[PDB]
Amino acid sequence: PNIRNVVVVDGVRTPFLLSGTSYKDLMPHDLARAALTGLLHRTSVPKEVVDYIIFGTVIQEVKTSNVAREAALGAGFSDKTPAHTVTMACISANQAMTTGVGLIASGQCDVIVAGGVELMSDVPIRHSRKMRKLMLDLGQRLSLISKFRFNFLAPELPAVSEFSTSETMGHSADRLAAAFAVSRLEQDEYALRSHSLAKKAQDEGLLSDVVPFKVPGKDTVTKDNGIRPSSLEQMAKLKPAFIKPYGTVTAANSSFLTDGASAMLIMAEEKALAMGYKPKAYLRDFMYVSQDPKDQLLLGPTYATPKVLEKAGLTMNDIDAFEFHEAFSGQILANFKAMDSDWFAENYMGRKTKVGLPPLEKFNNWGGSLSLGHPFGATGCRLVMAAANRLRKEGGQYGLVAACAAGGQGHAMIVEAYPK
Amino acid sequence: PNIRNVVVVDGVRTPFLLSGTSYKDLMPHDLARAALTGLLHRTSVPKEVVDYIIFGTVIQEVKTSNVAREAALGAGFSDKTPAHTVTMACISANQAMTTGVGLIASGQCDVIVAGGVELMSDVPIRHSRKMRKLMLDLGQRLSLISKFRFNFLAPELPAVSEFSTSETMGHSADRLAAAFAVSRLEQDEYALRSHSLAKKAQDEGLLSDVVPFKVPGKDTVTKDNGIRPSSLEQMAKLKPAFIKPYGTVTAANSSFLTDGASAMLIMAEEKALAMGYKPKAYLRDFMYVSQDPKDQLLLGPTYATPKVLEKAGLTMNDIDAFEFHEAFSGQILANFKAMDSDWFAENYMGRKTKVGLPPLEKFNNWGGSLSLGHPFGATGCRLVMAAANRLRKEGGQYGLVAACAAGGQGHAMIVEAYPK
Amino acid sequence: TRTHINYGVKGDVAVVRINSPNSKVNTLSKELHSEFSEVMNEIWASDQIRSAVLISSKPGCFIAGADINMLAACKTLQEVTQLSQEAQRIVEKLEKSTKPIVAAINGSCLGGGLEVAISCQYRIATKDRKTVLGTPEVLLGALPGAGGTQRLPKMVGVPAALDMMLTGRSIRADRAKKMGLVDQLVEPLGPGLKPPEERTIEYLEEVAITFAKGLADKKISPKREKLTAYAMTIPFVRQQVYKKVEEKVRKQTKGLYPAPLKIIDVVKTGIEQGSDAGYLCESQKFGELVMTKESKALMGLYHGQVLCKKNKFGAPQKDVKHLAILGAGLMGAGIAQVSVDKGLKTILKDATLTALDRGQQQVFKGLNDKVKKKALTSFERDSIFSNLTGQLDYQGFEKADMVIEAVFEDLSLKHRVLKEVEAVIPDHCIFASNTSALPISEIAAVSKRPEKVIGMHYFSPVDKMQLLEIITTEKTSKDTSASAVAVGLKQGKVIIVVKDGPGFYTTRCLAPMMSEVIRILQEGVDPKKLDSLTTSFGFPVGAATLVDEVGVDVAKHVAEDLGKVFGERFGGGNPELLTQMVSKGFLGRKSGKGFLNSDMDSILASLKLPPKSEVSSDEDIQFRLVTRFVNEAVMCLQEGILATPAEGDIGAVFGLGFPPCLGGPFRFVDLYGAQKIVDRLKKYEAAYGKQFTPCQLLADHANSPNKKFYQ
Repeated sequence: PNIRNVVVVDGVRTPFLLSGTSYKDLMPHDLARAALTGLLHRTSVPKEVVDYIIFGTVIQEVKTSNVAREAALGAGFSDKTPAHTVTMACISANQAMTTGVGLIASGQCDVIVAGGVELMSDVPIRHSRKMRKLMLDLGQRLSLISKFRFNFLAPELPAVSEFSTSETMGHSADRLAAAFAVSRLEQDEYALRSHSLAKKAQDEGLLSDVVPFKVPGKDTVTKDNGIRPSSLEQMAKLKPAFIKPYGTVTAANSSFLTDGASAMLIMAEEKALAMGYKPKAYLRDFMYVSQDPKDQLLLGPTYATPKVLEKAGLTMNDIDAFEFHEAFSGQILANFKAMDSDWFAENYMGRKTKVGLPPLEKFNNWGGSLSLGHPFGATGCRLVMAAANRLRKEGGQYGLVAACAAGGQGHAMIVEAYPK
Repeated sequence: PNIRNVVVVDGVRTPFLLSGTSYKDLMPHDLARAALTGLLHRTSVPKEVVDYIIFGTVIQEVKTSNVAREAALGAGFSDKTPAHTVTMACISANQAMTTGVGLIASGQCDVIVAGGVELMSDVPIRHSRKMRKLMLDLGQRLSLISKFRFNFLAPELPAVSEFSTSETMGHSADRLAAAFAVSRLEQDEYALRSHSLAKKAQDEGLLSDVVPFKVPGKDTVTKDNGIRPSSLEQMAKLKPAFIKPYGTVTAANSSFLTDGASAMLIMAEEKALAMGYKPKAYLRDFMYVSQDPKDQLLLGPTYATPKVLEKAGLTMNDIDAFEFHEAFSGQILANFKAMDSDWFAENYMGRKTKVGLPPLEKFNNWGGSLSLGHPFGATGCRLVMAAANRLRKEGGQYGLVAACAAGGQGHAMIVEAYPK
Repeated sequence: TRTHINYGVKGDVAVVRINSPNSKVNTLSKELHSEFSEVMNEIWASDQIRSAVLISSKPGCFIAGADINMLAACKTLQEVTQLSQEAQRIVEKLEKSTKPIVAAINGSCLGGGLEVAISCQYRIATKDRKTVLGTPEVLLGALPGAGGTQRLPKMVGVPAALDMMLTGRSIRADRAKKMGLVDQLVEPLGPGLKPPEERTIEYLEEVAITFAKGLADKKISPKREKLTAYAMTIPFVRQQVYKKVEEKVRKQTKGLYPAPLKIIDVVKTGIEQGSDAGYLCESQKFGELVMTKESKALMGLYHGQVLCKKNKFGAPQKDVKHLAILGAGLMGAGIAQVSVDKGLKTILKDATLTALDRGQQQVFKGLNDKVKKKALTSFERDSIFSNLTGQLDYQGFEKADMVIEAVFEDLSLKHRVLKEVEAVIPDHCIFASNTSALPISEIAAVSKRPEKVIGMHYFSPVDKMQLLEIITTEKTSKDTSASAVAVGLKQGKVIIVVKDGPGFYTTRCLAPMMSEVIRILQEGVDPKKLDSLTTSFGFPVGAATLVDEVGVDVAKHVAEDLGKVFGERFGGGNPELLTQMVSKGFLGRKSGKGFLNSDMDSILASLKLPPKSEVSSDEDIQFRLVTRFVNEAVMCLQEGILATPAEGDIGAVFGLGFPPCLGGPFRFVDLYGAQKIVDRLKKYEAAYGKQFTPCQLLADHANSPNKKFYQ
């Protein structure tokens, strides 16, 4: 109760484009610079007060390592501001904010920038394990290194398979989907919702966490692209791609390869009231847990939430506004179905009942993932302002954000309303 | 004075090999596993008590991202232990310990593993910016994507050049070396020291922060390789490689491409006294600052140290044992020469005099970098135990560790003796 | 004695240093060689010292070229050839010494400095943007200070530097290694025990001395793939290179530059004839083309060129850091393209998104060609681009301190636009506008602040041309004017200050030229011929390309603007038909194709307006357009357009399109004489009697009592 508080300020997000449109020209530290300049466009903060910016990627474009250093130097920051990247699988950003709030509550620095930036358009296709031994080349020794050769030229691929179990995202996706009794019809009511709300959200136009910038190669501007509504009969015809047609995950109700960036600012409360910026939210407790990647691969959030509710000292139903992150349809309703019953908190911890009961009404109304795409390491640093401006818009004062990651890590943290 | 304390426990380091020897077979998350199993060999800790392991690379072998997750799962850890990597240029590890101590002093978790793991043997030579657009390939559209082609096959290289100024490590190295009046003879007295002490250090054999493991492809064991002593007359004949022969940095007194890993354990003090392990050191304050990469590129440590001395509230000369990290000879004596005079603290901050006076006697006696090689992102998590067991060995109680990074970031933190 | 040059002994090596504390930069002069003589002979009279090195210990440039007021110091032909024959005799002293020597370069070495540089055995240079290496020889129109062109192609080659020594343009130190003039590079330093640039000038002394001892005992040799193909191969292709260049120089320019081909005859005769005998041909040449009527006023052009790259208004108080560009398009994004790289924060106002795509694709497309020619790094490119944000409505003008309007010209809409973009701006600001026609004192009486409004008019392709012009009311404070011209010279484009008038200066003189561009095709003399006819007199772009330069839509407004006041009698004087040109709707440059177009002829044969007859040949109409242009250019300052008119055509030749190698419209009273032009229009006296009427101030001192303006 004597720990210094901590504050989210206005959360710039450059809009998410499906891959193949205007971000197929860019360079994977450039829209970092775009999102960060957009943060410095609506914050009016002197550029020397911003203390310790931290970003997070997943790809790590190796011509320029530690993205955040030169990505802050590119936007003209004063260069007495150290930086580092933080790489996880999926909640890279929203690991940025938690190490930032740890950096603040230690009581040594002033303000944090946290952001998440990636482009799955140019995936790194690297050359081979053994052709790169021709790095020994760089006058007869130059010949004798080249003397041993057969046809072993093959570019090995970064097949996103989590490597601990050697199988892609979708196998574990429809495993956990089918394991908790999810029909195809029940799995796509949510797919209908996660676009039907999204088009109305862009229609009223108050999802205003978006800066535009111009892509330097192609024509004009950007605005989000992954939003398309359809009917239920025009979805079940789509034959599923991740498994043979008995399964139940198709590309309609599933994430897609999209690119984008995000940033925010995190301030100590006392300098937030000394300088005089109007804040948005506090940033209270955070549990941070992992799951064994053989069984519960994408049972991310709902093994973590009753460990953070008891951490804060409150109850489930008296939260005011969730937003759970998705990566597949059905996954989130399996993260509805499993904990609206017994037997699963049973035998995977001791003696609780129904500690997940989300009433579905106070759920993802401003459409979360599957609405405007799922960047692979930049979600989360959308999600906090999509909690904050949301629970300011209606009443209520608390709300948890929780996300699942490729590898078993979960994330869950509660966010409180504006201090006025 | 009511902040919870924090403790370094025994710091395993797998030995550093010059590249081309037995680590040219490995896989860049494997000696992570070796160093971590070696940490679990001499700590006797139950494998379920270790809470939140964090590593740090610089290369990010992209077939398996977030190294620490599967690199903890590989050593048989209980998988209810979340993990992430932290990538900087050079002080990646020793950014690991500071985010760990921030994680502890927040007061939510128990114990931290911090380590740094890399192999510059297989550098990532990636394919091209535009051939990877043939990812669109993965029956006439398969032809029409292949229809546009000229000879533009060229593997672009990860030329380590820091990208903010488009020039390698050595240009800035001998610039800062020549700028502070360093002769060739004065630059290599230190080169003689940093091997002459090292061979005696391995001769007495008390540098005992080394586990062996077997390389699976090649024959037997490992032990450090970069140690060779010579005379001063057998060094000036080596013609310098980083610049035309008027310059003053050659490959003899300079870092070399070497590979290796390191880990440690960081404990809260109260559980360190409750379980009963004999600690090594406390881990007090840490300043963390950057420098503008046009002028002071490798003026890393000595712009950071008088910002941490006043942070802790003590004085320079009454420290007991330094160890400054090196990356080039001369650099460290330019980080002796500049601040043993005026005019440089002048005009780059306000009103100090001679706040760096290291008396050279309490310096790098157990040979630091250039002795047993400089891994590119794993130094530092050697350096803390090389401070700790060192200042236990003689008297004294305090000592600062400070390191410079490729990009302008510095690092400096004080380490106190054993609490008994 | 030792007034500017000195050495000492260290390492038993003579460190001769170059300095001149009087001026800011050091110049080659008689007053420098008068002591530079009796030092190297003492170096040649020594024996302990076995190597020497010269350097400019003053920071900045290395030396200048020919000192501007010494070659322009008027002297007779035998002495100007005697000095320019003596000036290389001192170079043929030291270029082949027994005791070898080393020079060094840490500045903008230009002009005769290469004479000092490449005469040496071994030079050494500093890789940064400030050091450039160029030969300003043809740009003032001469041959160099000691005739180094007879050992440049001995060194680097005929075809290699033949596109160097008469292209005029300089080279940075990076390409000079691949060229081969300087061989070794050394990058500068940052922080030192001494301030961070004084060591870099004292760093080269020791790199020079560690080269120097090696030269005495020969551990390194001075014998340092396209030129190697040429390197021995010219027995027969001789005419088949300089003939290709002979028509190259007259296809690039036109043949009425007698300057640059007169350095070709040097390198034409330097090959195949007596090389040492060739060092006296230019003694019979340098005295010719300096004492001629081609480049005599070109020295005065250079005096004004350096003279208006100066602040000239006191001291800059409260310098600007932010900008505010009201309106995208071709000027706004245009002036953003130049005002963004060298450290000015800018905000670019637009109306809708639909024109920012046409906006930033100038400030990007005209930028990365800059990195396509390797003049910048690939990284700093993008920070330069990200200094420019583009807003949509207003959020951020509270931080702004200087505003420039860029909206398409109107008296009515901008009258309001200044009234709604006044409130969200602080009081220590500057409002300014790039009007072309209507004056500012008509719109300076509207706003809340009367005194913080100036004008800045640009010119249309903003990158290539290189000047601004200032519009100064009655109410402009000295601080306002100084703060404006601070942006002017920090911009880099050479400024001129103008006290205003109805029609200020440049369109004020351009429309009385443009109103007779219809007059040649008013008879119908196939104005495709007129392009050759007017580029023959010297204008770099034809008058058809001038009306395709201005934009056809503003042509009616710049016809009506002073025709509202006095353009009908002498700001013009022909029937306007451009409204009939746009009656069909021709679009000018945005229609792509210019004028045969098959529809200009129907204009003149609408009703028979040209039965006209007068003896007006091509030379006649050339001097008609030029003499009316200079009648207007001498009309200025008769009302006092500014303080002293020697500041004049530093503007009016340098963006207006007036030919260099013609001294300027204010400079034809001198080498062509007011007497001769008044005989030209007195030959033209009975034509109309109305429009060509000469001014009174130039005419009274014109012919008889040998008076000039200031000379």
